[PDB]
Amino acid sequence: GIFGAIAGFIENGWEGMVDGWYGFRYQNSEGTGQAADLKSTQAAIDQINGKLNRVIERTNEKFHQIEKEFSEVEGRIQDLEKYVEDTKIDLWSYNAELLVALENQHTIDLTDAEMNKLFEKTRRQLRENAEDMGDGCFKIYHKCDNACIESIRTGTYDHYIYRDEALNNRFQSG
Amino acid sequence: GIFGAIAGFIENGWEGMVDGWYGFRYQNSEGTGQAADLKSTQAAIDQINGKLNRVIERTNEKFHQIEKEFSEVEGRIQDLEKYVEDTKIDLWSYNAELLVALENQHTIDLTDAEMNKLFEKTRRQLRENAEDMGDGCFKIYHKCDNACIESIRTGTYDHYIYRDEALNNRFQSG
Amino acid sequence: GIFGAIAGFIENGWEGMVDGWYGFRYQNSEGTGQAADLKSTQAAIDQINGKLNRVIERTNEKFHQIEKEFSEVEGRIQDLEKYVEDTKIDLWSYNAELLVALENQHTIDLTDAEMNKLFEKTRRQLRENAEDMGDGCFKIYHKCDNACIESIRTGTYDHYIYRDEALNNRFQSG
Amino acid sequence: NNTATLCLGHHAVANGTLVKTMTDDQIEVTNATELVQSISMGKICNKSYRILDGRNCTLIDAMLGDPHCDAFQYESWDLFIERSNAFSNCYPYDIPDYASLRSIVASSGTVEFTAEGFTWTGVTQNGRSGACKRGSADSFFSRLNWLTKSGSSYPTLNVTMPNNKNFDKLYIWGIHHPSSNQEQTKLYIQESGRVTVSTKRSQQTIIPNIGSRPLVRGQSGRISIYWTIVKPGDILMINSNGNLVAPRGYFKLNTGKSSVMRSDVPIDICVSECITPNGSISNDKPFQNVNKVTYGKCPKYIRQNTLKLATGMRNVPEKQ
Amino acid sequence: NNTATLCLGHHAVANGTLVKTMTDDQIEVTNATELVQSISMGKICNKSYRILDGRNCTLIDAMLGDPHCDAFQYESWDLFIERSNAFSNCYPYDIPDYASLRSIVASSGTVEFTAEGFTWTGVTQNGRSGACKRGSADSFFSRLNWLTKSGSSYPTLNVTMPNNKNFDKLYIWGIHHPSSNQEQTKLYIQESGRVTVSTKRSQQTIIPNIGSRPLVRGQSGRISIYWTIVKPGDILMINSNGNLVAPRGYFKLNTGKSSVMRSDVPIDICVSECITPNGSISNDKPFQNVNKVTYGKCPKYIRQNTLKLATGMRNVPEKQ
Amino acid sequence: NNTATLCLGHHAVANGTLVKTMTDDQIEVTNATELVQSISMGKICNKSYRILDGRNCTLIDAMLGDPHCDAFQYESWDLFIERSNAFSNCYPYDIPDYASLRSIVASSGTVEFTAEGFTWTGVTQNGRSGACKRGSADSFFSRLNWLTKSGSSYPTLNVTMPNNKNFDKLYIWGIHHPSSNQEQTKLYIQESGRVTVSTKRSQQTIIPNIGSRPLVRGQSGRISIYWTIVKPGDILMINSNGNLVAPRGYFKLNTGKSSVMRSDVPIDICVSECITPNGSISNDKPFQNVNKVTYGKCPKYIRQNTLKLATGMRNVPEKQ
Ligand SMILES: *[C@@H]1O[C@H](CO)[C@@H](O[C@@H]2O[C@H](CO)[C@@H](OC3O[C@H](CO)[C@@H](O)[C@H](O)[C@@H]3O)[C@H](O)[C@H]2NC(C)=O)[C@H](O)[C@H]1NC(C)=O
Ligand SMILES: *[C@@H]1O[C@H](CO)[C@@H](O[C@@H]2O[C@H](CO)[C@@H](OC3O[C@H](CO)[C@@H](O)[C@H](O)[C@@H]3O)[C@H](O)[C@H]2NC(C)=O)[C@H](O)[C@H]1NC(C)=O
Ligand SMILES: *[C@@H]1O[C@H](CO)[C@@H](O[C@@H]2O[C@H](CO)[C@@H](OC3O[C@H](CO)[C@@H](O)[C@H](O)[C@@H]3O)[C@H](O)[C@H]2NC(C)=O)[C@H](O)[C@H]1NC(C)=O
Ligand SMILES: *[C@@H]1O[C@H](CO)[C@@H](O[C@@H]2O[C@H](CO)[C@@H](O)[C@H](O)[C@H]2NC(C)=O)[C@H](O)[C@H]1NC(C)=O
Ligand SMILES: *[C@@H]1O[C@H](CO)[C@@H](O[C@@H]2O[C@H](CO)[C@@H](O)[C@H](O)[C@H]2NC(C)=O)[C@H](O)[C@H]1NC(C)=O
Ligand SMILES: *[C@@H]1O[C@H](CO)[C@@H](O[C@@H]2O[C@H](CO)[C@@H](O)[C@H](O)[C@H]2NC(C)=O)[C@H](O)[C@H]1NC(C)=O
Ligand SMILES: *[C@@H]1O[C@H](CO)[C@@H](O[C@@H]2O[C@H](CO)[C@@H](O)[C@H](O)[C@H]2NC(C)=O)[C@H](O)[C@H]1NC(C)=O
Ligand SMILES: *[C@@H]1O[C@H](CO)[C@@H](O[C@@H]2O[C@H](CO)[C@@H](O)[C@H](O)[C@H]2NC(C)=O)[C@H](O)[C@H]1NC(C)=O
Ligand SMILES: *[C@@H]1O[C@H](CO)[C@@H](O[C@@H]2O[C@H](CO)[C@@H](O)[C@H](O)[C@H]2NC(C)=O)[C@H](O)[C@H]1NC(C)=O
Ligand SMILES: *[C@@H]1O[C@H](CO)[C@@H](O[C@@H]2O[C@H](CO)[C@@H](O)[C@H](O)[C@H]2NC(C)=O)[C@H](O)[C@H]1NC(C)=O
Ligand SMILES: *[C@@H]1O[C@H](CO)[C@@H](O[C@@H]2O[C@H](CO)[C@@H](O)[C@H](O)[C@H]2NC(C)=O)[C@H](O)[C@H]1NC(C)=O
Ligand SMILES: *[C@@H]1O[C@H](CO)[C@@H](O[C@@H]2O[C@H](CO)[C@@H](O)[C@H](O)[C@H]2NC(C)=O)[C@H](O)[C@H]1NC(C)=O
Ligand SMILES: *[C@@H]1O[C@H](CO)[C@@H](O)[C@H](O)[C@H]1NC(C)=O
Ligand SMILES: *[C@@H]1O[C@H](CO)[C@@H](O)[C@H](O)[C@H]1NC(C)=O
Ligand SMILES: *[C@@H]1O[C@H](CO)[C@@H](O)[C@H](O)[C@H]1NC(C)=O
Repeated sequence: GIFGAIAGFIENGWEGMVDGWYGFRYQNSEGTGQAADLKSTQAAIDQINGKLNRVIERTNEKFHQIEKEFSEVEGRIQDLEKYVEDTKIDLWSYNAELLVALENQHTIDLTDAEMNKLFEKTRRQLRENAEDMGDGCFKIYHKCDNACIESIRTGTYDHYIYRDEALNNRFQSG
Repeated sequence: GIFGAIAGFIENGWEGMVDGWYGFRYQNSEGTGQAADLKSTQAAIDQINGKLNRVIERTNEKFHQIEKEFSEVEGRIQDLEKYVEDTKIDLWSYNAELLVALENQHTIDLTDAEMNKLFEKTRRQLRENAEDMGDGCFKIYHKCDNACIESIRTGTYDHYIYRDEALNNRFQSG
Repeated sequence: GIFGAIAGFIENGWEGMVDGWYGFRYQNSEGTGQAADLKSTQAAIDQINGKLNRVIERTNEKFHQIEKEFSEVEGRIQDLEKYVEDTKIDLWSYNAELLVALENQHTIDLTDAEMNKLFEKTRRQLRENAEDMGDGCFKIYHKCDNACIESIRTGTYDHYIYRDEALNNRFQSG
Repeated sequence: NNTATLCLGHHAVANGTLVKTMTDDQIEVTNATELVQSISMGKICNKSYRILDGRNCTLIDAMLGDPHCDAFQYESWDLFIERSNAFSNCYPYDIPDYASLRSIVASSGTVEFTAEGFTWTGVTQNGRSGACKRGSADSFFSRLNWLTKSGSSYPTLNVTMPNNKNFDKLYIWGIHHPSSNQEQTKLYIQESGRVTVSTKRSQQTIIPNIGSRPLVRGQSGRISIYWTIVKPGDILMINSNGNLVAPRGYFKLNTGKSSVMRSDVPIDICVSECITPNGSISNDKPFQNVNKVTYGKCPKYIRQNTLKLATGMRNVPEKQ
Repeated sequence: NNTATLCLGHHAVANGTLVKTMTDDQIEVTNATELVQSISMGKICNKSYRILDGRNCTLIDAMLGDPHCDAFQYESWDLFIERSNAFSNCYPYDIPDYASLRSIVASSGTVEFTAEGFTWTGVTQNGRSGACKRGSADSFFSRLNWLTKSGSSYPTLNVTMPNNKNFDKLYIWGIHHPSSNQEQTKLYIQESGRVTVSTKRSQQTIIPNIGSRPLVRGQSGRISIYWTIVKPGDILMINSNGNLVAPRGYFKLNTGKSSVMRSDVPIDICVSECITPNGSISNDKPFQNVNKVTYGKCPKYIRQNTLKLATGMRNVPEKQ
Repeated sequence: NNTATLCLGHHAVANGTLVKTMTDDQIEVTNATELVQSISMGKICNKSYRILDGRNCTLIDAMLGDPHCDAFQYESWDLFIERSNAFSNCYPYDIPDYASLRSIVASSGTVEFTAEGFTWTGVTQNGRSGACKRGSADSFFSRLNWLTKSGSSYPTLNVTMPNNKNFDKLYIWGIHHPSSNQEQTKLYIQESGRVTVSTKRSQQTIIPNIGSRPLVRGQSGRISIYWTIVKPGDILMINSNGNLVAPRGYFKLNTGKSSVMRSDVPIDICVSECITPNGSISNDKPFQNVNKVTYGKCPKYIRQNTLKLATGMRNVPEKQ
């Protein structure tokens, strides 16, 4: 999409991610881990259902109308009736085509957006304690056990307490 | 929207901001302040008026047409006239629905975009002298009086002269 | 557009860039240079051709229909035939208007996006070895000859080997 | 140890789906949903709508009251189905603008015939025919009244009927086109007859044509059917020198949500809210490729047979 | 002291507005504008268009020249208004395809009648009637000419009129349907009459029908009206054995931007560019829910009664 | 030396292009493409479609077989062109619903006339006329058969023709409207004639009108043309007391992709897939402002004369 996240700087998706649509994998003092992010997943899904609801189940009652197929050859009236119906169908057929085209382009971008949002959001939490590796991963420059990581996923990560440590590791030879 | 700025990492809007649609609040050696940003505000407004102009006041002269309501029961002709008008109305009704839907989705994103633009723009001025706090605020790591701040709002802020000072405060225990 | 890149923080375009639609200019130990980026250029072009293909060359066979112009004054039938054709034309005329409007707004943003993508992508390669100057240029804080630069354009730049040098130059008085 | 790594990512499936965008004809996403209804229930659901099977009868023959269409005497419907193998068994006929009259009945959505006490003195009523049997004996249309000579005279009839009801009364009448000169006289005395029907607002005078046609169930004569509406306050009037097939009353016109459709599929005990000639179809999707002919709360018909709207992100599986 | 903080943000209002997006049915924004015109001016603006009040007259009766519709002799219009309580006071009549002729006048947008010097020797002109009074005395339609016997003969008329003008001439004529045999003879000699009207390009022969109808203002006879166009170069011709109601000239057909509408609201001294049966409506919005019947430079009619297009950002007030 | 600078950017041209967006009426981009086809080829391409030049003949006159339209005897077409200066040279005529019959031929897309062996005993065949010359001598329509008296009698004809073919047969017949009483009798014996044509399914009885019209190529009499379809299994039948212009056979109705158009531009040796009155037009663009009248695989017509779709980025040249 337009954000270059999905199908972009995130090289590929995770078939192993079943908890949700977005999330983290990590590697810390306590081993390796995977986890979903609900907020973001649900933010995407809520929208698509928005779309669905709009398009699906919004039908109108129509009753007696004109004839649209004939056996006897008549001329100027049947011609008019056919062309008239013919026109309706074509016009509606175009609407339905353009619709899915629009929506889908939007759905893609919409989902790409949410991938970039969770990224930047996370980035912003880490402040000076980590560096974008450019593959959708942050190298965090301090010991960050599962509770620490949790804090990040929770949104409750306090950088001021690791800052000195992180800055240390970020800046020397060695 | 798609940028996660408005209704996102900017937690909420300011009812006190009457000068414009976007701007800054701050806290410095000389007290607290608020100010608008015209460029960005006017960039948003110019677009919406673009939209309006396109949609509003673009009417067409139409004169003698068909009848669309009848008293006598006739059959194959009146049927055709009704269905024909019936169709027009439905088709146009869909256009008007989809229109506002499209536009509004766009208007939202459009306005979200402009919020992210002014942010990044500002960020880029500050260079190494400040840090994204993740709430739409920068901690600036040096004394920045109202003239200094002004410079930022003006676009005339020269980072090279505070750099040493800022870097100092950014990096130690203490 | 919505990314603020083209017609934004990139002050203007380069008439001298004929190799492609996007790329770099630079200034290093070995002189000055210009070069295109194919990936990004081709990413944009592939899309617009997507658009074209969809809209162009998708015509439908239509044969005998109604009459749309008359010499004799008739009344209720000719009225109906005119109004009916009249309606078709108007409805289609609106579709064609809205179409180009939509597409073009999208085409602009689409191209703006790709400008931001190549920027962030590049930024991410440089990691701690450079700083966004805010005009679409990075100051790279180490000697970076044409092979080094090449590496960046190639996507093969290894920051870990200049890091110490760059960090040095980034952080002192002098 | 003294660093950690935190990687952001999104999900992906193994068996994805293709969809159209503005820039791509076929691009792969995790999921999608179909907006085109392609297949039909198979048969016609008796619910929710009041469906009526035409079987051997056309709507016009039920209106008219063709003996083999006497089952539909007291019948109304939401939708009336006409079968292809249906036919007529009564006296051969033709209507100027058959369609319009068919449509005008179908829309009103009923065949219930309120009789009126017409009088026609000096003429014998209830003409029979060897090509319109009710039971074994010779009958005619139940709702039309073939008038012929009484004794040695067919007097110029002048008969009225005021519509004092709170609605438009629909009247159905016709005229006899004889096969030969000698049937004309030997049945209506006069050598050339007339039928003027009129109201305060309008008129319609018909004159018949003598001479044989092809046989239709053994009849070279014909009976052309006409109709007339009467608005509350207005008065009906008939004037006939000869060859009139009189009416027995009126049909009442309701502003209905009724209609008629040509279908051959069986009716069954399923349920749906929309109906086509191919059968009932599912309501839920916004579009349809079954048939442009439909009734009720019903999807839009479009030329394409499938339009998948993406309901998930772009699917990007690991590359080999 | 030795740091500062700089917070970016956007505005917000207290009393916001809801709007529809592709993903939300009701989402709140700072501002919006209405694209549907729901209410009408109330009455009909005399400006900018030339409006004409029909009052007691229908357009056809002004064309015809019904005595009580003599006010509209010299009148043209952009839009002609027909009132529901209007009526006819002249000789009872009916037109085959009333609508078409109504439409053809309304579009031309005038009733100005150029007279021509027709001659009809051997027949008395200007037939009067007790059911079409001009002043107190018995008159007829001003623009139709009832021809009857002179002395003891109604000779087969053969009359022409060449259109050498630079435009199509519209001609209006009719035929008398008598109540009884004895009115036919005692007014046109012959027992059965004819009216053939024709040109180089076309024809239309009518034959009348004797026999009484219901009384309409004390008349059981009828007068059916017909018309004819004549292209420059072509010649008009009339042939009448009996029962002709002759023309006095022609109407000139202009390719007009005129029309007619059925409305009951008062006309007034406001201004607008578009007109409906509910009254004039405001022009500025692109859509409208007032009435599908409209005239002039005028918004599109749509089923929905309100469609708010957001004219500001998403409104996000401080959370409690 | 010990730093470098790396600037990102995009291209730009000197002579750009303006385009419309949702927010801008005129915004400048590097490139764009035109979606509206404004100009036409100039003339009509003989390919890919089978085009047929009408020249001096209208379609109806070729159907009928007007002597000067004998070139089109054996001709079929995809599209038939009618020229404005074309005309008729045979006996003056008029058709009730000319259009419908024109349309019904044009759609079938052929004039090839299968003859049938009709018999009409007691009447002379092949009536001639001084206003319908084939060569130098007096002829009539090639495909219509003017029947008149033989000796001192015109017997009531009763003739049939069963359609046992695998398709609907189209039949074309007419009736003579004489100028005076004495032509009627001196050509058909009887003083008033009739033409009933009928099948199992339908009928159509015509009665002619005596009396002179304007001269058209020296004829004050007229010939009104009618038609009839016959479904496989059904039987044709004609009954005529007098004034019948009989048929010589039938046209075969094909479900065609054919049509007819009114154009004045020359036909030429170019190629295209779509045709308008202004000439052939280029196919490739999705829209068109040439003419709402078109044939074949052909762009949509729209009111606007240019709609540029941007095919490149926003053009931002260096500012002075
Ligand atoms: C006018 O002409 C047509 C045909 O020229 C006449 O139609 C004939 O009518 C016959 C009865 O009068 C009828 O012949 C019959 O043959 C079939 C055999 O299967 C049986 O159904 C009966 O025996 C039936 O009587 C046909 O319909 C037809 N004859 C033929 C040989 O096709 C029509 O009567 C004539 N009408 C007149 C003169 O008034
Ligand atoms: C054919 O039949 C109809 C009805 O059977 C006849 O209509 C009658 O005509 C009457 C005048 O001839 C008229 O009766 C009148 O009564 C009202 C009372 O308010 C007054 O308006 C007058 O006195 C008027 O004369 C009615 O219209 C009607 N009679 C009734 C009782 O309904 C018609 O004349 C007949 N026409 C023939 C035989 O040619
Ligand atoms: C009924 O009346 C019309 C007109 O009143 C008659 O039309 C006339 O017919 C004439 C021939 O009968 C014909 O006059 C002629 O003059 C031109 C001179 O250029 C030449 O073409 C011939 O000499 C031609 O004969 C006109 O068409 C017309 N006369 C005039 C003076 O306009 C019509 O015959 C009458 N029909 C009846 C009584 O049956
Ligand atoms: C992927 O899409 C399919 C259908 O295209 C979804 O299947 C259904 O889920 C919806 C969700 O409300 C139900 O209403 C239907 O009953 C299901 N239909 C069918 C045909 O299976 C499926 O939910 C989607 N997968 C997800 C969301 O994981
Ligand atoms: C409706 O009409 C049909 C067709 O005539 C009747 O069918 C009978 O049964 C067989 C097979 O369906 C037909 O071949 C015969 O023509 C009919 N039988 C006889 C003895 O004539 C059918 O019975 C009728 N059904 C109803 C409900 O009216
Ligand atoms: C649904 O049934 C309709 C008939 O009600 C089908 O239409 C006919 O089918 C043939 C294909 O065999 C087509 O050529 C025509 O469209 C129709 N012909 C006739 C003579 O009616 C239709 O194809 C069916 N469609 C679906 C999706 O079931
Ligand atoms: C919010 O929207 C309202 C109307 O929906 C705006 O009110 C008007 O402003 C426009 C601006 O040109 C004027 O043309 C109209 O005269 C006003 N109409 C009404 C009904 O008040 C209002 O401007 C918007 N608020 C802003 C921009 O702050
Ligand atoms: C138009 O016709 C009306 C209806 O007849 C005339 O109305 C008169 O006044 C009262 C109340 O409006 C009616 O009840 C009467 O029928 C009429 N009065 C009389 C004495 O007959 C009205 O005068 C006419 N106006 C114009 C301008 O023609
Ligand atoms: C505008 O007036 C029209 C009449 O010109 C109204 O239409 C009628 O109103 C009733 C509602 O009472 C509806 O049932 C029908 O649509 C109409 N009936 C008849 C007999 O004409 C219409 O409702 C009015 N609409 C507005 C917005 O004022
Ligand atoms: C700019 O647009 C023009 C036309 O609007 C392009 O010119 C053509 O290029 C297409 C590319 O396939 C060809 O199909 C046509 O033959 C050309 N048409 C004309 C009229 O020149 C041009 O390619 C575009 N410029 C670019 C892409 O640099
Ligand atoms: C078709 O008819 C035209 C028009 O009558 C014929 O034109 C001939 O030549 C000149 C100039 O075109 C006309 O003014 C004359 O009317 C005609 N000449 C003569 C001697 O009468 C043309 O010849 C005809 N062409 C075809 C192919 O039928
Ligand atoms: C194409 O030709 C058509 C005729 O086939 C033109 O239509 C006529 O042209 C005049 C302008 O001079 C217009 O007023 C009418 O639309 C038409 N009038 C008549 C009497 O036919 C049309 O303008 C031409 N358009 C182009 C793009 O070539
Ligand atoms: C996907 O589909 C393939 C082929 O239809 C099938 O063999 C396989 O089991 C499926 N596997 C999934 C969904 O993982
Ligand atoms: C908003 O509206 C409320 C309720 O209608 C009203 O009481 C209040 O004064 C308004 N206040 C604003 C716009 O600040
Ligand atoms: C652009 O167009 C101008 C004016 O038409 C012309 O003089 C010039 O040579 C062109 N230059 C370009 C494309 O560089």
